[PDB]
Amino acid sequence: ESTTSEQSARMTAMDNASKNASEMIDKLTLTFNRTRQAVITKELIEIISGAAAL
Amino acid sequence: AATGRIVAVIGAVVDVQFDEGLPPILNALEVQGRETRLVLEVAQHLGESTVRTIAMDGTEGLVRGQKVLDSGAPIKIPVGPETLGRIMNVIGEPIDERGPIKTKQFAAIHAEAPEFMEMSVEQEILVTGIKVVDLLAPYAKGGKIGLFGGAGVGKTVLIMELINNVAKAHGGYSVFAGVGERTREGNDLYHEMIESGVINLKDATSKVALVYGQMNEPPGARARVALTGLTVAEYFRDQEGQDVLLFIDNIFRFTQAGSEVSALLGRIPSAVGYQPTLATDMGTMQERITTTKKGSITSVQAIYVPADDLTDPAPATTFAHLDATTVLSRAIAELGIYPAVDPLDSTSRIMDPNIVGSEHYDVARGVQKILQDYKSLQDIIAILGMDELSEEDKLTVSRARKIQRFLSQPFQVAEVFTGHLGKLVPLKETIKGFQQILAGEYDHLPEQAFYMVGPIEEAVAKADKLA
Amino acid sequence: AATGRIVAVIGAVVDVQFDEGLPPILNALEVQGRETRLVLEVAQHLGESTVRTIAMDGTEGLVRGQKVLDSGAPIKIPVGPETLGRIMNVIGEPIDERGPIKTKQFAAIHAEAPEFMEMSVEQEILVTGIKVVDLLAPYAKGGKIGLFGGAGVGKTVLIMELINNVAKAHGGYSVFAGVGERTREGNDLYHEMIESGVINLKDATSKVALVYGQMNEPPGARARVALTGLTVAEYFRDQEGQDVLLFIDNIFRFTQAGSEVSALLGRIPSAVGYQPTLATDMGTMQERITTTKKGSITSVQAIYVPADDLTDPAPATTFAHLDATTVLSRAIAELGIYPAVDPLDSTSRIMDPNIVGSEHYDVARGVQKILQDYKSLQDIIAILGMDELSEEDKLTVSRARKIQRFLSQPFQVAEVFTGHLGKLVPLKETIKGFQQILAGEYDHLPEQAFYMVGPIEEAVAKADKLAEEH
Amino acid sequence: DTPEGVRSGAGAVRDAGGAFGKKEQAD
Amino acid sequence: EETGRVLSIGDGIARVHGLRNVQAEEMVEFSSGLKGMSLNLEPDNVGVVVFGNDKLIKEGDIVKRTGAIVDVPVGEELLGRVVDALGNAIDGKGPIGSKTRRRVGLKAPGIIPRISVREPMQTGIKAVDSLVPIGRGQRELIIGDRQTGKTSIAIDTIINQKRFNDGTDEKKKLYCIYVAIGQKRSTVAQLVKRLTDADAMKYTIVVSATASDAAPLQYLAPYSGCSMGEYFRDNGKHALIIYDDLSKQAVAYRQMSLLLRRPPGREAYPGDVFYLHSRLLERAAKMNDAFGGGSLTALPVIETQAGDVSAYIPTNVISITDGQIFLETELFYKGIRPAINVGLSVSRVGSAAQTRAMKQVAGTMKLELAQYREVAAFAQFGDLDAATQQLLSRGVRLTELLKQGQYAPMAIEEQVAVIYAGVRGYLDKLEPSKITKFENAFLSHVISQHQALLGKIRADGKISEETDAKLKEIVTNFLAGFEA
Amino acid sequence: ASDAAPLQYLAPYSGCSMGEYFRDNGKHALIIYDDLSKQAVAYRQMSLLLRRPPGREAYPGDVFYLHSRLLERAAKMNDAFGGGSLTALPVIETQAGDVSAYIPTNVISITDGQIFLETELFYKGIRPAINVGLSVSR
Amino acid sequence: ASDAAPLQYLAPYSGCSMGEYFRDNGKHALIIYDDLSKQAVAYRQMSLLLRRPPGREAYPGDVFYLHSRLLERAAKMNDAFGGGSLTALPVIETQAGDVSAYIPTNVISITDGQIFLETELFYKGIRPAINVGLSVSR
Ligand SMILES: Nc1ncnc2c1ncn2[C@@H]1O[C@H](COP(=O)(O)OP(=O)(O)OP(=O)(O)O)[C@@H](O)[C@H]1O
Ligand SMILES: Nc1ncnc2c1ncn2[C@@H]1O[C@H](COP(=O)(O)OP(=O)(O)O)[C@@H](O)[C@H]1O
Ligand SMILES: Nc1ncnc2c1ncn2[C@@H]1O[C@H](COP(=O)(O)OP(=O)(O)O)[C@@H](O)[C@H]1O
Ligand SMILES: [Mg+2]
Ligand SMILES: [Mg+2]
Ligand SMILES: [Mg+2]
Repeated sequence: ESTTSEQSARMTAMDNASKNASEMIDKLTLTFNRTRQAVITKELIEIISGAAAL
Repeated sequence: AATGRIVAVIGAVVDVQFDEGLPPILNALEVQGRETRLVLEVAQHLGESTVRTIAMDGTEGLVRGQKVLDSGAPIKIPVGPETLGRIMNVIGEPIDERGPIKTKQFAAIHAEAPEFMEMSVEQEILVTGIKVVDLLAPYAKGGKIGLFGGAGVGKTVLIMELINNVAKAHGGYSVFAGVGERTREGNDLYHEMIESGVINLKDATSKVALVYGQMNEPPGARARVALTGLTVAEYFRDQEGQDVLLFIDNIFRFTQAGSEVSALLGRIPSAVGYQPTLATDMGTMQERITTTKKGSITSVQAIYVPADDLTDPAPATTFAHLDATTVLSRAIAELGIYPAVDPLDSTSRIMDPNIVGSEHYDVARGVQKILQDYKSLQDIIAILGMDELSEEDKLTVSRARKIQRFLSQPFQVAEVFTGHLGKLVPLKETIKGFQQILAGEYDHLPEQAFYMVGPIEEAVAKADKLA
Repeated sequence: AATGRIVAVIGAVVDVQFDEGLPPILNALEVQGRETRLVLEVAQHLGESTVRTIAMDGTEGLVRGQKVLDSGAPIKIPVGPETLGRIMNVIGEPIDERGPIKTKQFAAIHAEAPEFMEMSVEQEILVTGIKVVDLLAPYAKGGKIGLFGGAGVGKTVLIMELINNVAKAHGGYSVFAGVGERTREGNDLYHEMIESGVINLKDATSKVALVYGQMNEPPGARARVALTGLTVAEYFRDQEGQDVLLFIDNIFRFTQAGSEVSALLGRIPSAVGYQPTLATDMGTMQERITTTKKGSITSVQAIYVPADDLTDPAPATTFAHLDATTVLSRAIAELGIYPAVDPLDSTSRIMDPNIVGSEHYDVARGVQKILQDYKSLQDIIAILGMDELSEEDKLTVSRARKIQRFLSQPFQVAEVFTGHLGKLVPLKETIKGFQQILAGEYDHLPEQAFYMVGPIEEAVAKADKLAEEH
Repeated sequence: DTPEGVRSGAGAVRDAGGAFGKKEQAD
Repeated sequence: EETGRVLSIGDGIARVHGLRNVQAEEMVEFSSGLKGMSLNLEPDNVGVVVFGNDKLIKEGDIVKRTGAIVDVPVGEELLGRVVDALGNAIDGKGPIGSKTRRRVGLKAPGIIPRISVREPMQTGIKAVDSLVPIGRGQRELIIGDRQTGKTSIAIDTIINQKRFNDGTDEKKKLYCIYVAIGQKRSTVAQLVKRLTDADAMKYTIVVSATASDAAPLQYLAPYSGCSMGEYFRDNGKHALIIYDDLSKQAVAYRQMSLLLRRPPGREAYPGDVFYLHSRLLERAAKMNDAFGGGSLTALPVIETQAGDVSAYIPTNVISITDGQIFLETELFYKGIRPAINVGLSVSRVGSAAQTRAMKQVAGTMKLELAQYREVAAFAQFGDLDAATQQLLSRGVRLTELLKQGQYAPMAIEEQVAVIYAGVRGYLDKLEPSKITKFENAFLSHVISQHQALLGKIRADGKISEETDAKLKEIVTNFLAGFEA
Repeated sequence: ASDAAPLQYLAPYSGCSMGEYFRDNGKHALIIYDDLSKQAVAYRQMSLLLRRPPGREAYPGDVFYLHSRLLERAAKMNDAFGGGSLTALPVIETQAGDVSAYIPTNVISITDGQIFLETELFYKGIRPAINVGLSVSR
Repeated sequence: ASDAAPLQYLAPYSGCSMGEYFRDNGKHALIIYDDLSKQAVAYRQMSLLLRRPPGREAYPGDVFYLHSRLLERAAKMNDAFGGGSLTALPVIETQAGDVSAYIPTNVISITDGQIFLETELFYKGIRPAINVGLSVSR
């Protein structure tokens, strides 16, 4: 009885951990996209500012 | 004094060429021929007998060639006791339709900062009745206080709470400077103060002066209204020798206005896009807002952080000019904890065991420690589950959550929002309650019982109520 | 000679107008009237017979209209056997306070690169004695070695250890080019070589020449000290048919100095912020530092990795110019393994079973593979637990940890830091020890026994000491 | 799948330096 | 006096027309009395940065050459005086009686004039003086976030210098210089108040360039202070300088350069920010005996937003400095105060720049703390008393030992005593939350009763076997009698 | 969208002034600036083509004023001024629920409330997809 | 590297033109543009020093055109045109597997498939390090 309960609980817990990881990676991917676009924009702005100052 | 013809009009930057006698920088140039006074502030001596100026009102209708007359002095505002109870604009004109402000003396908007030998070193604790502030980040009397927060996080609610809890009892005068905020907020505050009696429209018992530079104003005006409120506060600090409470709203707007005009002032943009003189102009403004040996000014300045980002140059630079810093966080507001003060980010300079007291210091540090440990365990919780933690760790998590809930406090200005009556908690009760929570006396109580309560007695009463 | 006048002094970029014939680019201009010697190297022919010049020293005191002469040649440095044991500046001035450097031959810092038909195709092996380098990323005699690393990771200590192990043994002369480094380290190296005997202040048997431009120097000076040092090395390669060892510290400073002056020179910034002429200038410098058919130059160059980002343009470009690369990882240094060579990032062109031998290649690849598998296993560990892995997984983890510990080798130059005596491991012993650990013959020994040891004989001996002290 | 998507590698847990990496290190 | 006419005066930048004999980097005097520095010598105009408010300056003003490259009044008459970037006293105690002026932009000592770091630069902080020792002539970076305690570390070192300054030998005497860059006047005043209540002002020169002060002044302040320290360094005396907020100097350079129309680069910081910080820190050196044997120690402070030490200016300054003291907010709010991340904090030993007595306990303390850090990072306890629980208990004991209060520098012998008490295992039985009480009580007991022991430790510089036996007796006896 | 960027820039102000008639004349009006985000994009285009230094997200620094001056005109005038109203319902389109972006936070800092609509609820069939937790009205 | 930037810029075109001879005369040819990224760097250096307006990563806007007018010359001509072929094997060095960078994106878009190599596989025993999943052939 204990072994079956333990295995079922382990399966459920690992599934829940996977779900939590999925939510976290979704949020982190959104953050990553925003940051990447920001980096590209920032380097563009720096280069433009350098060009205009000349 | 001297008449100059407008040569160029770009946005709020007006290029005026004076035939003779170039007005000195930071002088007030008055445009002739406009229905309402449009004052231009000399910003740069471009050369060829031409001065570039920043407008303090709309530039619509200006024509190339229109005459501008120098005033010979920087923008001056009515200053004195008569200002109390009156609403003023950037240039000092009364905007309360109550009549002209008949002050005996007029002071200049721009002035030098108090010198090093005039600074004061006294530090006392200004109890605000707010648990988070009074315990973790006590506010100093006569010190510069900053409320950092993003969009819709509780900055103006908190500053209203500070006005209600402190300004009403304050024996001295006060000045509320509205820079770049919604006008309806000003109208509410004006009528609210009238009802409370702080602004009396019958006799000169008013204790608060209002200067407003709301977001409807052009960028040039929003970059100087804070200086106007600072000047009217300075008069009370020095000439009258009376303690003042300078409440300013969104000082960030002062910097933002500078960025908008910096582009038109012909300056190479700095990082992000702000003006290259951000640190210098911000310091020039902030350094004047300081307690001196003549008088004390307790400055409560709300500082908006763009995109809830504190690494932005504007909020980042403001940190150095504040004794006590309160950082509201959107995530804390998302969880429901109001006020959204970040327990581990807000700091203060009077949080010294020889100043605030050993007991208070120990309690605050312990609360911060347990919350920090909970933050350190957040990742393990979020993935594995609280089950995969030590029973000791579960105790830290359980206690920390109770502390986070107890940090929340119903606010008097938030009664009309939440429906719960505000609870002004004395400092001693906050310290004792957090002692009790840290020790474990109220571990049996549910964590929900600690949410939106006053003293810990209300928490236990709510816990019993949750039957 | 066509005496010019200063028309502008902005930063280190000084513009001179020549009424008479304009000096060609890269020629050295001497400012007249200054108490010391200020050399301006022509960078651009702006026009109207005006040359934009980068100063090789401080620009303070310059006044518009000051007369500037033209040397007529690119910056010429005293070069020859008499530079050995002497410290010289970018403009080839003795800075050791030992009198003038009396060399009968003068050479310009700027010169063309060796031709394609002059390139040598041989690939030998240089046994430094470091277990990580010799096994995983063997250095080659004459090849261009690169010590990639961040700040405080071990670049300077490693290069000094390489000087101690190789340069001292090597009969041929050596040149050290301190490009944009701490002045304290320069003095430390100078004094250390004096007592070590590499530099003899009394006799004339010194075997290492020193060219130093520290970070105290202006940006212009820090961009040509490498050229001066490599010019000295080239003299020790072409004029004298000898093998030379060029040790340069923080070549990155060569690229960085250009970034500090490109904006004033008038160039639109390139990505991140480096000068648009990054790769071209870096190649112009690096191609000169090669082993021609006339002579060999084994060059060890330390490369600072800005913010530990190898993708940064400055370290990224230098990767193509180096035969053998050794990347120092901060994470390994945090673990304590010194040297902090990254076993799975360091590469060498001579890592070829035809060249290093089948056994050497097999052992090295096995070490790298087992460390990769350990990296894979760590992710499993974080969730499952160490007491949940299979016995094969536990065995792999144990062996990988033992190998990682055995990679660490105490250095003689690091005796002051670690406290352990320095050790030098022969290549055969390194291969044998790592092969034994891979086989598992020393699985019974604790991991601690393999940390900060020399050969596996020291490794097993240490274990016995711990048991005696158990 | 599509190469553009961020791809993880072996050792990322420890390379992050977060709580899970520290747990693996100590364990 | 070859003079010029101000064509344009804007935001502190004056494009003066004339001054055909003006030197680059030379101070010039305006009609109003404001002084400026010529930086951008152009073919037709001279870009001058005013050292003050530019409102007084107007187009058509006459700018007169001072005739000298910008220099600062230098000497020992500035000790105890709060001065500005130009050496003008702002303490209101009277004119400074300096007879010597030294250029703010002098070159650093070369390879030869320097010798290996030998003397220990005690800070009074247990963690600094034990795990990241700083020697005289070594540039150590106090890097960290906002409100982390970098200024606290610097001021604590300043106060610690008193016990040597009030002595007799001039070798140990270390005059201090605090350069405040960007800090508000109230903060600077509070620092001065702390120094003058601990009687440390007598040996300190507080150069102040507050936010109100102009960007050129803030940019010049570090070089001014460095020259003032160079006075002591080149006369055989030993000096210490703290460039508080060198990052604020970087923003001042950015403003000055951009307003001078110099093109921007990374984060708009001018490309020569690396040189800006390099030429300043390189001056700090330990002179050899022939050059007087003096030393100048530099402790620059850098604020890192969100703890990103990979940012541009932090990396630039990190590369320059010999070692870095990392202050982390998480440690501060976890109770480790000072919040020195001893794992990541690194400091070159300064070629044995730590006293032998300190070394003896510090080596074992460092090894034990490293092992404790490696093993106790889980908080998920399962069961190995002999191996782990023994180690982690000792680690907790040593961490509590390292914890120290503010404005209370400890003498090196007292640090040796407490670190001895903790490292010998004598405090392993002591309660982890009572370790601090034991530290305070034991410190007091030693200082009062066994002051001779402290004197012997200090005089010898090394804990011999006999002194070790005495320490054994003292610690055992007090530990037994610690809890009544 | 086919219309020029200057036209898209002026459109909100043109609409507001028309409602200002009702507000000033003792009448109540409702102005809906749908897609103010696109007005921000048009203003960014105008500024960048005017070589104005871009800020965060390439938006010009005066983008906050662009929306503030428009939204502030919406007000409930008192009895002495006719007692009119100009209730305003601006619309801002977030990307992947980025309510912390420049234009979203700017408009939130101006408006007296927000009604947050969620794509999760919209796909889950809860229409209208009003997030009551985040929706607030001053 | 010692060769001036224009030479590095023209090298791929010269090699392709040399290859076209075989393709245009009924002979099959293969060209390997090793480090096409370095050619883009040389073109960027030329363009920026020529003051041509910059773009993302300072690469001139026409860098996509620079690479396209080179890789498209690779073709399999029909029987009427000789039936020759000019196979192209460009090489692009990604930085930390950044296949979304400017030059990688351009070259990936132009090419008819890629052969992705991963350093992880190279040190995992998989030599060659061809990642079968990412590698594709149109
Ligand atoms: N040893 C210490 N133990 C406990 N608290 C300390 C200690 N040292 C300093 N503090 C407290 O930490 C806080 C910040 O210290 P400090 O003023 O040195 O920070 P900072 O990083 O220099 O600040 P800023 O960003 O204002 O320059 C203050 O409240 C101070 O009292
Ligand atoms: N202490 C509080 N209790 C309840 N609700 C609050 C509290 N503080 C803020 N809020 C809610 O969050 C919003 C914060 O916005 P507000 O403070 O008015 O402007 P801002 O925070 O943008 O300066 C408020 O409108 C209010 O609805
Ligand atoms: N065996 C070792 N190899 C390298 N560094 C070591 C070793 N032992 C200790 N260290 C520490 O690592 C540091 C490496 O720094 P260093 O090489 O001088 O600067 P960088 O890493 O920037 O070249 C040394 O200062 C030293 O304190
Ligand atoms: Mg608000
Ligand atoms: Mg080094
Ligand atoms: Mg500080």
